[PDB]
Amino acid sequence: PLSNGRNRRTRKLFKRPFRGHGLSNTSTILHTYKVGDYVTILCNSSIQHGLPYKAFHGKTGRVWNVNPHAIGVMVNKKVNNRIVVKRLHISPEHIKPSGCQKDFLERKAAVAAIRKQNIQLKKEGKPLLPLPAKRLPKQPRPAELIKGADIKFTTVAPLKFEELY
Amino acid sequence: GFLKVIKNRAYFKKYQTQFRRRREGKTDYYARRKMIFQDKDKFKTPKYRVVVRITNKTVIAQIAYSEIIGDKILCAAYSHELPRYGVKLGLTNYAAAYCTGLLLARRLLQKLGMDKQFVGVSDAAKLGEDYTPEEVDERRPFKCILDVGLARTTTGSKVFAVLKGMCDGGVYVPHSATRFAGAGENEEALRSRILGGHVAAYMKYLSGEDADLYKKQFGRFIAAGIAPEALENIYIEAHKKIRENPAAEKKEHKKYPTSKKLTLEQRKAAIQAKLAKLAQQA
Amino acid sequence: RLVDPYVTYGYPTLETVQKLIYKRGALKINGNRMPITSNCMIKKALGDKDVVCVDDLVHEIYTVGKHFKEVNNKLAPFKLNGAKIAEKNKKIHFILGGGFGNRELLINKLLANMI
Amino acid sequence: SKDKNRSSHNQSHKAHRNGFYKPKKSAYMSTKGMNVQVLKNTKAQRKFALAKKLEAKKAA
RNA sequence: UUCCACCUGAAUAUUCCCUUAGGAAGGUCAAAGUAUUAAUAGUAUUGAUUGGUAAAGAUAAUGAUUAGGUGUCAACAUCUUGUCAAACUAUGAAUAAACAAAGAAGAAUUCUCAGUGUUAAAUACACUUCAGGAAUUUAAAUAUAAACAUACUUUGAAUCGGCCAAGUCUGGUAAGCAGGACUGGCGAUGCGGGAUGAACCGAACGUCGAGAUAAAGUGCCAAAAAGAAACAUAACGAGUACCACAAAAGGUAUUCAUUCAUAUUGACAAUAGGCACCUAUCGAAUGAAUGAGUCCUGAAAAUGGAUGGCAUUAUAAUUUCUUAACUGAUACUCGACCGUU
RNA sequence: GGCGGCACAUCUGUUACAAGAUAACGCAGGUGUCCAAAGAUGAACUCAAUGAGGACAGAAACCUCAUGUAGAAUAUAAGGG
RNA sequence: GGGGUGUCAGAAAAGUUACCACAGGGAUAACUGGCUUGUGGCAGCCAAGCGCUCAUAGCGACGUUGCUUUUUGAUCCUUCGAUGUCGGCUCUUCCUAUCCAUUUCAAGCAGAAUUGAAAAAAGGUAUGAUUGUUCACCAUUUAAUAGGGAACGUGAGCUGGGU
RNA sequence: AGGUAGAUUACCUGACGUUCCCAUCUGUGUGAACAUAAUGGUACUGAUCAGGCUCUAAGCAUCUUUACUUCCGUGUUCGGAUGGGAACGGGUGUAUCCUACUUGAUAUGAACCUACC
Repeated sequence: PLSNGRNRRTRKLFKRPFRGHGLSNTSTILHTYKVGDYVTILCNSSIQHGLPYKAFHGKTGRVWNVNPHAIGVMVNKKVNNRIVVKRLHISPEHIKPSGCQKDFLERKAAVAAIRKQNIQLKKEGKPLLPLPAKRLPKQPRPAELIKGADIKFTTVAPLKFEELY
Repeated sequence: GFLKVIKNRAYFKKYQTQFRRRREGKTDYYARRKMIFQDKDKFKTPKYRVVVRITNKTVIAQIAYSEIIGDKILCAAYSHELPRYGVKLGLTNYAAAYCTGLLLARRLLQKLGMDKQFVGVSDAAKLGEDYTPEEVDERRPFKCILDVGLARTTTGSKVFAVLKGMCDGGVYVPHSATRFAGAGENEEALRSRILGGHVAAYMKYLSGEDADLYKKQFGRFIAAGIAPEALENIYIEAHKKIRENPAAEKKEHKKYPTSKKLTLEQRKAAIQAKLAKLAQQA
Repeated sequence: RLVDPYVTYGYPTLETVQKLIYKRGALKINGNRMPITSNCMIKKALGDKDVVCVDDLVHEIYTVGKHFKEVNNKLAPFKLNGAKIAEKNKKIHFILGGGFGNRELLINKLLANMI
Repeated sequence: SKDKNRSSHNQSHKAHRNGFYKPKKSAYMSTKGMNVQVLKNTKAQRKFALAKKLEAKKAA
């Protein structure tokens, strides 16, 4: 049975990382957040003012508004049988640049590079390059040959039981 | 014996080193992040600082805005280039600091091309009174921020002579006129110190008392032929000759090796020689 | 693997694929589970997917062609008969002598008694 | 006459019958409590474009 | 608390109450009425994350604790050693949680481009239907499933005494005791099996015909089996899980295996001669320890009785097999008819 | 049931199961206050402890140097900073 | 904004009824029954010792494993539109963890008297002072005057001494 | 090569010693005035007589520490699932996921803007 305090059960959640006490980075306050970016709420206990609620720790959200000292973050919250939109204003000391779309962002660059070449080839007459192939799960491996000149054999059999004492 | 040394390996496992520059005693990170923090709704708009550092010989003044990759210097004005403007000796006074501060203000405005509409004050009669740049037509003055570093801000600290020169140079630096060489007495007390009044009165006092004391304190001043009375006018020309040409100035550098590292071959060989001799002694 | 206790699966032979489609095959047309009775009924359902005959339906399934997903989704799940599932019981893996799990190529023997 | 105090039994099953109602797209596009200057810029431009468009409609 | 058939079909969370045998908001549910619909997911994969549980550690931080060295009785240092923590922790899983995998309406590029504001001024930058406008290219960007899909709107019924299982936990000596996390069930549920049983196993039901099946069984009750090898059985011993009981310990009882010693021209027991020792006959296994199965003792309660009963005993018990053997549900397949959509 | 206690409004760690929620008259404790400074800001300094020294002075008084990651202090209970 | 409801979403509130009454309840106590067996009873394993010598004739510490429901506990599953709630008297039957008689083995068993153990539950196991007492403690007698169950056997069988 | 400002915040720390200063940095001289305190020790200001003595920076060492790599070890633990085995207690097999401590090898920084040599 717990109490209904605001920061209950934060002996390990709100503890600082091992050898990670003191001041934070400088890039934390220098990072430029823009509306539409993806951020991660990470309550920094070293800054007790404006500390977000413990339920949003680790949640990924979208920046919806930028204010002179605080960054607006919009995350999804789960309620009895529905989902509601939570709008928060969080100082940069508690948010972090999310890397959720890191894989997606490089695929857009790969396609945009190919598409930029297809406008350098069609008008000049050269055949146009195709778009990169789509991602697929690990497919069944095909048949192949294994050379018998650089191969070696090791037999496998159950091991005789040897005591550890 | 009874030692109880707190330096064991158990001490370093839990040990956490501070920031590198704070560990060096060069950067105050508690006040740095206050002077770096640009408003979030100003996306990558630079925030400018006046890094004023005074060494034992040279007064360094820079205009730097912070970035994640590092700190980028917009313009720097040292005091060792004052000999190019007539000031041969006394590069770390309340007077040379003013010239170093004024030189950066004129040098930057020239680089930005806004030196014709922002001119500040020039006459020596107005050197002692406060002046803050204002709006010209509808263009606001260039705005900076004072960075004194780890220097105590006294009532006559030289870091406010650099600030005073910049304001008279045409650059807006927010401040209050209660820490210049005045803040007491009157404007002429500040103006005279801007013109090396305290240095000029020192020799005419030191010479009155003793001669070896006067030679020890001002040895190179005597040799160079600088009379005590010429200090006041030798800085007016420096202020004059700075405003008409602050545009900086233009071989192969000479290097000196220091120790060089040791490769794993030499590192391992030395132990083998030490190990081999250990049996020769034993 | 997650649903292993409730399924048995393996790799089918071409003869197994043919008999399943010919005898127990059906299609979803207009939301109706109609059994395969003509190639015109197959041409209408899968005309745009380049499948007009039942042997084209079989070939796409066996070789896992480019349009497998669209072709496979049209086929309704075959309703098989009852057969001796296991040696011990269907409460253990086929490796232990049970009924569920991956039978590899031995699923054809079970399918033969079930089609 | 003591009773059982609380149980979560059959509560996730109840919640997934009519499942988690996601918010509509209109919920993410609200602009209440935004930046004051940003709001002023948007209103200033929307009034400029509206007046120009309504003037052309008036002429014809 | 009064007629029939058909269709859909629950609850024991959360908030408040002079509230605890009861009420209102809310959840599950039903019926009506809609929308071409930025309005699909109790799933898997790839990518970047969050956590501090299981584990692990023990002069790695906080505590607990067994000793042994070295240095200046003890002491204090320092190096080792044995064992620990729900209110200790460096490290840290498996399962999970929340994102992305192209909706100002399916992309991209080029040209042109305005209003505010940031700004030292901006041609940078911010917002403005990726302000706006015109051309060119274009349906591409993991898997799977989904149009009687998806999104709902309104009105409202009943209900918030619950109980059970567990490769789970806390209090307790323990309880068919008390209380919790996740799931599946009974309640609301019949059918085949466990003899009988609310929860166990199979599988959920319109009326039937025929067929393969499920759990599980094949000496008789009772539908259905034949063969193979073994440790059991001289005893109310063994015999269908949940399940309706048995322990520590002992045995020169029995089967198998490992290790060691003696086994030859001669090991043990026996006989005869000078209890140990040596001689001859006797001629093939002998002795010792340990482990794993089975058996016996350990094993005493009240009406007469319960592998279900009869009964079995190189089984008709037990453990494992072989044979394209068999038996069997209202579940599955095919066909016929009745109703809903 | 009574008597006892408040699990009746409430906070900390643990039970509690590495998202959220979360039981017992489960465990160890806590609240109905205190503060014109113990609020705000600026500046300077670094704490506990140990070693070596100095008259009384000793195991504990004050002074100096060195080591000193907070082992101190932060009104309070505990946990965080 | 303040004056407050501490039962803290906030009535204005002392007891006793054995003279008691009503609507209800096994949602809930007092008696049996059922799960458990801490507690009570009984039984084992080991061997530090006692037993003048001698761990095991007879006991067995420190540890440890079970059985019973004849005590008391723990729970609240059945009964609240009622299962007559202690003891005694009468009577039958059942268990053995046996008190006697019968048959046996062992002793630190010369005899006698005894002590430990096995088969065996077909037979027997008393009279009174005090107490409602179960229990207890006495005085006798006896081969012995054993321990318990049957809704804590037995109230349309009795008594009404207790409650 | 050095100095200012930094970002990563121990590959950057700590201990024992070592190498230059040619520029720069530092230590170094002084106390009249701004200003400073019990002390010109700090901070402040004025200066250049000497010095690489400490700083600072570069390197050494079977150096503690720290960061990567194999091994530990598919070991501990774990999700799913029996009419699987055991009187309990606890512990298989199957299809899966897989830490930690420890030991061994390597490294002891990389990198941005401005001025001057």
